Amino acid sequence: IVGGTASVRGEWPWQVTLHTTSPTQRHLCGGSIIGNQWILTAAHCFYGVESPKILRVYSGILNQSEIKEDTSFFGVQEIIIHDQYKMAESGYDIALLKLETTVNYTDSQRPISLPSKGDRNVIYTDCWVTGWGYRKLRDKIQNTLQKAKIPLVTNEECQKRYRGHKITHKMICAGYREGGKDACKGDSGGPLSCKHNEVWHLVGITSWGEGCAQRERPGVYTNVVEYVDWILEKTQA
Ligand SMILES: COC(=O)Nc1ccc(-c2ccnc([C@H](Cc3ccccc3)NC(=O)/C=C/c3cc(Cl)ccc3-n3cnnn3)c2)cc1
Ligand SMILES: *[C@@H]1O[C@H](CO)[C@@H](O)[C@H](O)[C@H]1NC(C)=O
Repeated sequence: IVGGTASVRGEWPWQVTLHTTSPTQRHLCGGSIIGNQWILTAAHCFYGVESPKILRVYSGILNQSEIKEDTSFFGVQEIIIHDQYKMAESGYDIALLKLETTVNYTDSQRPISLPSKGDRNVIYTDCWVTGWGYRKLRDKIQNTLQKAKIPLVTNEECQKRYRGHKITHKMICAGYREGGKDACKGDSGGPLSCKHNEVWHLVGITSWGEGCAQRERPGVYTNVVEYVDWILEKTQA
């Protein structure tokens, strides 16, 4: 997260850090708890992933330094990638992880609601991107989960910034026209969370952008509301 600030324990209880154990253990991507055994994340995260056996989902984590040998985690039973996915910039950048066990909800780990299909005409004005990603293009993963408040940008304005890419209605953009705050490397897969009527909704999944927090180059997120039926279909299978 560029221009982010530290989060506190229990602030983003749906946020997870997804690690790969091959060849060595490291943070791969963010994700969000959406159900008892389900994490919603980005399909692009699994490009170099051999099988679900090499993945570990860590919930209730504020600091990466808290992740050691005896740290509790959730194994992954299945990786479900949208069957139309090809590349982040062409959309369908969405995946589910079916966990090996159910998740007992606590203050440190609980699901975020999906956006309401009735809330299509909803104007979200309290949106936040979170993650352990870089603070600039050439950086390193951050120890403490970071957050940044970012405004949504219309699809029409976003399309003007990205003449070489198709910005579809299945994408949502966010960022400051004057730059400065945005997701960056290591944040993808995590949530763009909007608080509406005192309830948090998972509005976007961090997907891609041209550079990090550059002027007139908003971040591009998967528009979760456009995938509600796909998510319900796959989570009941
Ligand atoms: C010790 O462990 C480690 O060091 N771990 C560690 C270090 C680096 C990375 C990493 C590097 C590069 N890209 C990403 C992924 C893309 C990715 C590709 C393959 C697998 C996973 C993820 N893209 C983002 O995260 C976000 C991109 C992005 C998103 C928005 Cl919304 C706006 C602007 C963006 N950027 C444009 N250029 N950079 N970011 C992740 C992952 C893990
Ligand atoms: C969840 O809580 C129940 C009751 O305390 C316990 O029996 C079970 O082992 C817990 N399961 C997980 C996955 O933590």
